[PDB]
Amino acid sequence: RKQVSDGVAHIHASFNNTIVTITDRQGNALGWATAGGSGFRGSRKSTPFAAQVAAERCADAVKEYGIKNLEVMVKGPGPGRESTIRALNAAGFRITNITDVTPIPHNGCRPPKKRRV
Amino acid sequence: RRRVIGQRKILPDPKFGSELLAKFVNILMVDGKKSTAESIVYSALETLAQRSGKSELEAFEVALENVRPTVEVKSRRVGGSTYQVPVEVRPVRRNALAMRWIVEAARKRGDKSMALRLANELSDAAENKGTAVKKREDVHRMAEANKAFA
Amino acid sequence: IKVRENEPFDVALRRFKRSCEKAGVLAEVRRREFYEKPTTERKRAKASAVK
Amino acid sequence: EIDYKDIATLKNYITESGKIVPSRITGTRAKYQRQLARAIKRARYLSLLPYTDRH
RNA sequence: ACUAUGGUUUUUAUU
RNA sequence: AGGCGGCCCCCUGGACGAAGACUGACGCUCAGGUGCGAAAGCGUGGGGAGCAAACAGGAUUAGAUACCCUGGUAGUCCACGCCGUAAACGAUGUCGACUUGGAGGUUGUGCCCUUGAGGCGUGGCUUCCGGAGCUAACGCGUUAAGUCGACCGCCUGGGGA
Repeated sequence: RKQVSDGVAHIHASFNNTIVTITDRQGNALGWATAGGSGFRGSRKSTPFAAQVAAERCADAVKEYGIKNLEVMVKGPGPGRESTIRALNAAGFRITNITDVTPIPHNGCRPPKKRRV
Repeated sequence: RRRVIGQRKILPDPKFGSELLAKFVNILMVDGKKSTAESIVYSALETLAQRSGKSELEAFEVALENVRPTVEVKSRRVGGSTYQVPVEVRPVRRNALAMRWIVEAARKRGDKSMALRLANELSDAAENKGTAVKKREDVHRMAEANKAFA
Repeated sequence: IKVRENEPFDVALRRFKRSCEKAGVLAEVRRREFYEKPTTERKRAKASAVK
Repeated sequence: EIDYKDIATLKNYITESGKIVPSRITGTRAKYQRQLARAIKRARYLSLLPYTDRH
C-alpha cells in the first residue's frame, strides 16, 4: 500500500530446513516459502539449492506485488543461508546488501566436540 | 602444445550474413563437397513444408535454442571432499558441446532423401525433450550429485 | 579436516585447519623442548581476556 | 556467591531479552559463570530481574 | 564429512 | 559401590587447614550371619508427553516373523513391599609399613603493591608421562602387576559343567 518498489527479505537457515519471508517496510509480509513446502526431505532439504528454489518460488509469489529491489537479512547457523542472491538474479531483482542478524549464542547444546587444541 | 582441435572460428555465409548457417551446412554433408551436395546443403528449409517444424528461416536457431547445455560438472578431489561442483559453459563452447548430436538416428536411417531426413530431425530435436537431449538430461542428473555434501 | 560449522561467520579464524595437525601435533606435548618457552614464558604473557 | 540484591552487576551478564550471556564471549571464567547464574536465579526469585520475556 | 541394496557358502590334490 | 547436575531450606557418613590440651595398643582380618540395585521380573491402585521390547500394519524380498517407517503395550514415573541381577570392567581381596623423577587439574595454607582461568614452597585427592623391580605380552609404574608382613576366599591339562 506504499508503492515504493522497495522491501526487505528475511532468511532463516536450520540443519534441516530454510525459511524465506519477503516483507514491506509498512509491516505487510507480501509472501513466504520454505524448502519443506517445495517437497524436499532430510539433508537435501537443508541444501543451498533447496533454499534458492524456495526463494525463486517466493519471487514467483510476489510477481504481481510491484516490487523490484530488496535488502537481505540472514539468520540461522545452517547451510543455504546466503544463496538467495542467485534467486534474485534468476528473478531479475536488484539488491542493496546482505546483512547478518545473528543473535547472541545462548544455550549452546551439542557443538562439535572433536579435538580440541 | 598439440591442442587436438582445429579451433574454428570461421567467416559467415556470403549471401545470408549468418555464422549459424556457415556452421550448419557442415551437418550430414560429407568430404567437403558443399558446392555439389545439392541433395542436402540448405535443402532442410525446402523440405520443412513436409515436416512438423515451423518458420523455416529460424528453424535451426529455435532448434539450437532448445538443446544446448548450460553447465559442466568438474570434481575437485582433495581427500575428500570430492566436490562434484557444476560450473557454467562458455559462450562459444556451449555450441561445440551440441555438434555431435541431432544425426544419431539419421545416418543410420535408410530410405534415401537426406534433405527430408534432416528436416525430420530439425522438427524432433526442437521439442526440448526426449531425442537430442538424452545427454542434456544426463548433465541434469549429474547436477543432483553436489547435494550429497549436506 | 572437515567438521561441520555450528556458529555462522563469513571469514575463517585459521583455528581448525593446518594449525591444527600440519603443523600442530607431537612437537609441544609433554616436556618436548621445554626450558621455559612452551609454558613459563606463556605464564608471563599478560591477557586482557581469559585465557 | 556473596550478593543478589544490588542488580547493577547482574545486568552486565544478561541481554535486553533477560537471557544469560556465555562466559566464552565476555572474557569471564566458568567457575564464576556457574555462580553468576546462581546470583541471577536469586535475583529472579526476588522479582527484580525477569525470568522470561513472555511475561 | 561429498549420494543404498540383501542368499547360495570346492571334491579327490598332500605320493 | 550401583551411581549422583534448575534455584531454595534443614539434617547427615568421610576427607582437609590449624593452635592447645586428654586417652594410652583401645589395632586388623573373617567361615557362618547380616546391610544394599544400573536393569528387567512379582503386584494393587494412580500416571502416560519422550523412547520403547510385545503388538496391529507398511513393507522388504525369491522369503521375513527382521534392517527401514506410521501407530504402540509391558516398562521407564508415583506410594509400599519381594526379587537380589550384570562385562557388578577401575582387568587389581581387605589390612600394615617402604620405594622414585617430571607435569597438569582440584582444595586448603604462607607471602605477593597477584604478568596471575593464579605465582613460588608445603599438606589432601587425582590424571598423564616415566625410573627401580616384576611380566610371555599389554605394560603395572608409590593410588603398582613392585617389596614382602596379618587374615580370608579359591586352585592343580581341555571339553563334559
